[PDB]
Amino acid sequence: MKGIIFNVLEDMVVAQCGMSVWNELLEKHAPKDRVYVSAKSYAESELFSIVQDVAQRLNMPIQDVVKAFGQFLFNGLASRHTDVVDKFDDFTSLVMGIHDVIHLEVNKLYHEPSLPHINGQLLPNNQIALRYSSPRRLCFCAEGLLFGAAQHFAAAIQISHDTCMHTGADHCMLIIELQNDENLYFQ
Ligand code: HEM
Ligand code: NA
Ligand SMILES: [Zn+2]
Repeated sequence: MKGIIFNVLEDMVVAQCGMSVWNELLEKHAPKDRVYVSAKSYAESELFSIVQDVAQRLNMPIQDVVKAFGQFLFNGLASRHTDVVDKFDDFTSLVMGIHDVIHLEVNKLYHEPSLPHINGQLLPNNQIALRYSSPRRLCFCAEGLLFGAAQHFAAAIQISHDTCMHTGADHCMLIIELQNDENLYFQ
């Protein structure tokens, strides 16, 4: 898990809970004097432990917290990698380019990142079938990231998530409906 994910998580926790809470989280779930260098890899368990702690503190379902983080995370990534996101002029283009363009770039930007396998298929009625697979099973982070991407393009979406690794499948199917964006008028 790359430090950049931890850095954006810090921004979120500091904004919601305060720096005092982040320092508690860091002291408890990470070794002494831990500093997350953006490009460096760290144990994903450190991230999960922190996020689980946050969920418990807020009395929220863990997957709702991960989804919220995902949405916050897209802007964190877009602002740190503006050149990557500026490759796309709309939401649908970006989603279809997650695997072959965005995460391909991430492999050039970072040393041996741990990334999901994603494949998007354009459907009728302005829908996208996004197939997600990963041993980390962060499909709800993916959901959040998609809502973040929609927000980035001033678009509105809905997601159906009825095939899921957490309900026993070896992949998740995220069915994305584009309800509105700047090029969508009546239909
Ligand atoms: C809707 C858009 C996106 C989706 C659905 C998505 C999906 C994901 C997910 C779910 C993860 C967690 C790892 C896993 O599931 O195995 C991940 C990791 C990551 N993604 Fe994306 N992502 C999106 C956009 C971006 C963008 C715009 C960037 C940067 C330009 C980016 C760079 C990264 C990086 C650096 C990691 C961490 C890799 C590691 O820790 O080794 N992603 N992505
Ligand atoms: Na519109
Ligand atoms: Zn899932």
